[PDB]
Amino acid sequence: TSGEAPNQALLRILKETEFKKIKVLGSGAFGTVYKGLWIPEGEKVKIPVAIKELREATSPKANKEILDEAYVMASVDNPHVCRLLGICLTSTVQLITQLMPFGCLLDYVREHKDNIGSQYLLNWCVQIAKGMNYLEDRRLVHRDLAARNVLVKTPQHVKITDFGLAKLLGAEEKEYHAEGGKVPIKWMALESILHRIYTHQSDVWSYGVTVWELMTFGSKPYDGIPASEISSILEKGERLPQPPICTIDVYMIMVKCWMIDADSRPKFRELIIEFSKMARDPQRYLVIQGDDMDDVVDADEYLI
Ligand SMILES: COc1cc2ncnc3c2cc1OCCOCCOCCOc1ccc(Cl)cc1N3
Repeated sequence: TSGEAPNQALLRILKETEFKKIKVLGSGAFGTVYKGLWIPEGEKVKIPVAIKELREATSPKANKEILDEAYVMASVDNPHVCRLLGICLTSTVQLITQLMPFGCLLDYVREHKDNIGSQYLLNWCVQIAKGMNYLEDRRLVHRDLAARNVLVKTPQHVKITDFGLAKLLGAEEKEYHAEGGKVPIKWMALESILHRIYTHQSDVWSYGVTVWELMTFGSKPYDGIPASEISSILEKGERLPQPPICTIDVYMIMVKCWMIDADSRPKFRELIIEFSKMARDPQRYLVIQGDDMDDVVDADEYLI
């Protein structure tokens, strides 16, 4: 191959018979996420799943985006990345993925802030750095890393999801150039705002904002600031403030992800090392007051 490696991920087409929706987890304008049970026919297993369905197939552009997402989700495999189990084509395109029962990490930290200690926070930081580093290996720029897009399998185990903006860099490319469409401005590197240039180092900036979300127990970045005003305030030198529980050691890691020169920001592989060292003595780096279901198989244990 004159360039990249053949993507031999498998795309599993699942029968609608094989799974049963249980509850709505959430509805948007473009569709709904359900929780359900998948039961591969020949297997004596029931697998808890989230089922993400496009509301109405009457939007070829939409069907094209959700299939782009499924391509990406089908091609990743890492303990800290959400992988696609299969798709269902019935009338509405449905993505089937492993159910992450505690939901997204942003709502988790807001709901349980009075019971979240430094060990958890720094461990999450390690696990997200691991997921992102693995995506960097796969030459994949996420473009929407945020605490809303980290899911909670258990309080000890989180994974990166929402690959709807993710782009695959080529072997001869280093940057992605996008063209319109709503983008999460308050998580975007300055180069992404100004020139719509995206890089793994652009993702590192987003990682900085995501850590800041966690350390503030789900605070909104630049709360009350118009998204249009963000470009200018970031040029002037302004950054997110030091969260109360953060030592200078941790806040300085966050600030380095927000260096204007993108190459002098940390590598995800370095963020793994630094937070892992910190997670080894958590109270030195965060200061927090008070520190039939018989055939059910989690998806991480169903491997075909
Ligand atoms: C317990 O609540 C939930 C558990 C889930 N477990 C697995 N997957 C979920 C889940 C969604 C849940 O609540 C909906 C709110 O989510 C917050 C935003 O989500 C970002 C992206 O999420 C996805 C992206 C692609 C696919 Cl195929 C599926 C999901 N969603």
